[PDB]
Amino acid sequence: TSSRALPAHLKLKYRQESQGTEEEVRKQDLREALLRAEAAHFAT
RNA sequence: CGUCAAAGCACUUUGCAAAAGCUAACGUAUCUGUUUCUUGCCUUUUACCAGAAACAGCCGUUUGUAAGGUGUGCUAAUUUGACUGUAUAGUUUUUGUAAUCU
Ligand SMILES: [Mg+2]
Repeated sequence: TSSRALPAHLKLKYRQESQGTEEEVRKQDLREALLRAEAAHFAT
């Protein structure tokens, strides 16, 4: 109907294996990782 | 060419589905549009300039399959596939050095 209403980007992208899917974040331990990263930045 | 098998066959209309897997012309051809950037010309918008990225559209192509049409056939025609396919008594196999007994 209009130029900007034409079909475009018909394929929705999903997070892949290494991009941080729900499974990987659920398996991961975010608390300890956050603590190590905070300590590492403090070290500088 | 031959044997066997199943399929009517040749041309054609329409529907449905698919088309890179091992780097490669579905198309030895070739247009347009949108978004986000960087540019050109620029008094403001459309229309624009010419490069990129990500997306789409249109003109076409191929294959499979389903249902039909035309012309010829089923008192045969053609097509597709498969095949460990050929002679021959005259020494290297299939027209017998056999029987005899031990
Ligand atoms: Mg004004």
